[PDB]
Amino acid sequence: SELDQLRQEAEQLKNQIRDARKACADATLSQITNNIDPVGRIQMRTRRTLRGHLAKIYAMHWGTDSRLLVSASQDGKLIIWDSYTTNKVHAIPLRSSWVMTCAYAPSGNYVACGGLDNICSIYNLKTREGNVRVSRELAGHTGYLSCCRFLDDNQIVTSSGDTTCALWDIETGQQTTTFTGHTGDVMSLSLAPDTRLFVSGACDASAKLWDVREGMCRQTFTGHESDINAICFFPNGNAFATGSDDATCRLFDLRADQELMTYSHDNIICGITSVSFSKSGRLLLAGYDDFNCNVWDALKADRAGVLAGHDNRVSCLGVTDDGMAVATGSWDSFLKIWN
Amino acid sequence: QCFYNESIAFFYNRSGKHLATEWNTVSKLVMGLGITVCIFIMLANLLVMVAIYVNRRFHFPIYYLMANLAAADFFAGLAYFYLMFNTGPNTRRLTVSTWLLRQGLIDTSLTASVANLLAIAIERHITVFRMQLHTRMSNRRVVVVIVVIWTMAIVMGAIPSVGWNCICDIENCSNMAPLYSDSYLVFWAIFNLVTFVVMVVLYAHIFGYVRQRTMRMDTMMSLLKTVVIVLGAFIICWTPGLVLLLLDVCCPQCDVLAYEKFFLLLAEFNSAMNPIIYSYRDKEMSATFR
Amino acid sequence: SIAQARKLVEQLKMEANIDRIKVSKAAADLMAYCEAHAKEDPLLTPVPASENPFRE
Amino acid sequence: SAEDKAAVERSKMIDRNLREDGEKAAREVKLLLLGAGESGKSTIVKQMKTGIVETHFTFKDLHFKMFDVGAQRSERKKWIHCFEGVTAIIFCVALSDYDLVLEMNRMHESMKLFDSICNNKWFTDTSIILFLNKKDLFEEKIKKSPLTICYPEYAGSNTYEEAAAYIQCQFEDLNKRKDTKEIYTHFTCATDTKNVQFVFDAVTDVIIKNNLKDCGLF
Ligand SMILES: CCCCCCCC/C=C/CCCCCCCC(=O)OC[C@@H](O)COP(=O)(O)O
Repeated sequence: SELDQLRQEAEQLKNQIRDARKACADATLSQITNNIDPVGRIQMRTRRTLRGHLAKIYAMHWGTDSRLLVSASQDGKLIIWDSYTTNKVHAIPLRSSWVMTCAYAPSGNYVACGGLDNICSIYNLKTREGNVRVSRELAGHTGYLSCCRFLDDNQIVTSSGDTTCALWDIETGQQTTTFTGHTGDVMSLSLAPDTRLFVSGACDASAKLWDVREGMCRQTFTGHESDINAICFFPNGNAFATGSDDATCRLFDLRADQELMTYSHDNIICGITSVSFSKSGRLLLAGYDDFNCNVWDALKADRAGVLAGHDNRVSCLGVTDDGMAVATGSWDSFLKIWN
Repeated sequence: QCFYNESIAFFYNRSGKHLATEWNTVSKLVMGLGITVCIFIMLANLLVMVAIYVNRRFHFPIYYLMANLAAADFFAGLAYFYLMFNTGPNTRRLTVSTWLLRQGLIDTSLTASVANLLAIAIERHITVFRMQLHTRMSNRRVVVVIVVIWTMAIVMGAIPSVGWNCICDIENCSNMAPLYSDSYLVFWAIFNLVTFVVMVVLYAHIFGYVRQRTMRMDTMMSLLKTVVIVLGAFIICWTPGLVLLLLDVCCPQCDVLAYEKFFLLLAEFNSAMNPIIYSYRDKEMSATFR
Repeated sequence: SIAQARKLVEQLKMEANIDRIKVSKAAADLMAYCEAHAKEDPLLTPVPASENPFRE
Repeated sequence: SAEDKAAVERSKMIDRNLREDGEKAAREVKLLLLGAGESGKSTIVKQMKTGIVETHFTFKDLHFKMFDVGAQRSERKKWIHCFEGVTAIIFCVALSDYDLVLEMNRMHESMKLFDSICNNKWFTDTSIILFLNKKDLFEEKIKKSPLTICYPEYAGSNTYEEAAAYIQCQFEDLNKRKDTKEIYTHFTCATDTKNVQFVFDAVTDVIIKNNLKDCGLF
């Protein structure tokens, strides 16, 4: 009868963990940083619209250049656009038409994707004298590929519906490391600025911080009542925001090890599909199933704008590494740039 | 060798038509029934147009054709309204130019309506035979054939407004439209007839195709009802008028001055019925009405 | 069975002992970093049209 | 501005290529194959000829892409919406397992999955083709086992036709959008080699009905 007694040992561990999390709760951000009045209303106008997809758009991602972006559509295509001249720079036909994630390889030379194929396809864009061709195919995940981000030019972090994450080495093609601990489908992941830690959000209403080098889980964060669909790091690197299907965003702090603040409006009750910060971290943008994207003041949790240019579910949202604009993509088969 | 000096009096005296010195029971009767049918036409077509331009679900080629037909029927209703207040004794005050203008308005409105019916039939036939599920639609062919429709209507209404009139042929002048000529009546009648029979053949092919490709797997009853009523409205509204025109141009000493205004009222009742015949099936269109 | 709970407890005991800081200090550092970079954010302060490649 | 305008045409070329692909992608039927694992879908895939498997096959100047996702093993609520817009859903069910249990009889699990898929908010206008496989096995099984193992309310003789029709109705009753979608049932035949023909007829019916609905003919 050691299983139940270890369960109760964990119960007591959680009791004292909650006690310590309350003991460090000397005050709240709302009480502290109220001296600064609201920053004011923000309004961004659609400065571009990218057409060419003949089906739903399921994901996008910005390149470090701040000029090129990628998008994957259910029509079986992966398009690399340039947001300045709105000219389709690349259009890759995939072997499987069911894709759900993208990644642009900050190096700027590779891209990746995956989906119901349970495979992470890596496409090289060198194209010496021939069209873009699949450079590699990482296999081993037993569930759909929900998210993937190039940790380097030869390493890639992937999240799968099989409730685990994996660090792969592209050249060799094996799971260099595996991250377990999530009890639900890992839906999103976010890398830290230094690439030494990353936060993953799953359908078990939990977010987990993972060390890439060590391979263990450092801290667990809870507070959501439903599945976490998105997660983003705070620019400083000591906090992160999580968006869930419970119509709410939540900002957690690493050092505090507790829920720092919340961002929810009684008017919005739909699910959150994407989240992001501004280069300064003040503005928190969140894409919704309401066909619109909402802006929030991170420090005070007050709506400060709305983006409405899509006729269907806004599936993906992103902010460039310069913070000059924002990219939104929805099931209406169109993308849009703001500001 | 033509006469553009004498006024409507001489032309009406040429044939057996009368000038209706002043008001009469028949005059008030026709004016009232006409303005009634015009009110109904305008109200129904305005309702259909606002319904199509309010709900965004009605943003497809077939609904574009339905709205175009609604606009054509509204135009015809206003043209018949303008025809009233000028016929009867008022016709005595009209001149050649205004006479031709009135008649051309009537002709172009009704021809636009008929062409819109034919175009709706053609688009239905095209849509029924595609072997795709969704078939994302564009805005090219719909507007193409729409402008072609309005062009055909305008040309058929303007041809007699310039050169094709019995002004230059006193011997051959109609008996219902004293200034028009028999050739134009024959032309319009043949056009209406060929359009109707073409619609009949198109809908019959649709029905046969659906019957053959559904038997192996009720749709047939509803399709037959829709087709039969769509064709019956047109036939029972237009056949008497075409018969009257043909009798006028073919049979001399045929009494046609008695059944002309009522047949025109029926031809306009066709446009009165058009909006509901092509919109009552779609319960969404009915719900949008309020 | 019991091995799962054992590994979970072993990994959670590391979370139990962790460098916890007062929420006050965390909020202070957050506000400091947020107001320090407030000038470099284009979205925070809408920039004129000639400075943004998306205007024209 | 010498080559800055050149790439444009290249871009445009890509664009037009996409269009053509789109056209081709629109000229093929899309079927989603679903079942409870041992539903006999392997037999169907064979008669038509880890991750997601695709089966292409042509018949009477028509093309079909059948997608089998039986090897997912994840919460279906996350990826099911990816199949919104398929022409039809071919749902397989083995009649033989009406008595054998996985606890829970596999027939009840099949009915639960069918209720979830048919009444799903993402599948409201998509038709379902129900394939009741294992005809002769179920026929020779019920000659000694009653149908009262799965449905305790059944009443009648234990023979093939009656019980087969009973299960057909019990599966058809789960439908709630009785006015938006249909359910084309067919007990799979082995030697007749007409299952592809039944799928063809069902898809043709669905296409023609959606066509009539596009215009004001229905
Ligand atoms: C007889 C029903 C013909 C229906 C014609 C539909 C429109 C096509 C017209 C083709 C030219 C021949 C039309 C001959 C009938 C005249 C129709 C018309 O619009 O004139 C009204 C006329 O009464 C008024 O007579 P007055 O009261 O004496 O001025």
